[PDB]
Amino acid sequence: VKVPRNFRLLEELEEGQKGVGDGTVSWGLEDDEDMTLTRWTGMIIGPPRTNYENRIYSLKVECGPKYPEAPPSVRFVTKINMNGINNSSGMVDARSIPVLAKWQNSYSIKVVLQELRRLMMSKENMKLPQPPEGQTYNN
Repeated sequence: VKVPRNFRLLEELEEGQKGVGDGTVSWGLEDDEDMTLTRWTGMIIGPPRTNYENRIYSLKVECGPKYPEAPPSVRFVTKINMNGINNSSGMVDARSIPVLAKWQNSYSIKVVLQELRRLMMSKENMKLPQPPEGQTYNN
């Protein structure tokens, strides 16, 4: 087993339970059963003063075998119009997101979500028209 990886992910799991950060993003395991700690769920409170306000975004984050040496994969479950996000799958294009494009082994799920929230408030995204609330790329 990958001790460094396993250890790091447990640290993140614990930080997600103590609400590290400003409380506007959260994360945890998707099924709390898989001890592989591969599939996580992310959450971002839409930033006030943007067209994302009053909405909560659900995302899926995957931390592969090479994590955290390699970046995790990310995708919105909640439909969103934002630079870097595919309009049919919700998949986040890593090269469109700095922390993913230039990933560093010191980053984390927390950092990815915090960066996504910052980008949400950025001039290029904050006034983008959004689809009807509650929509998801599935179900």
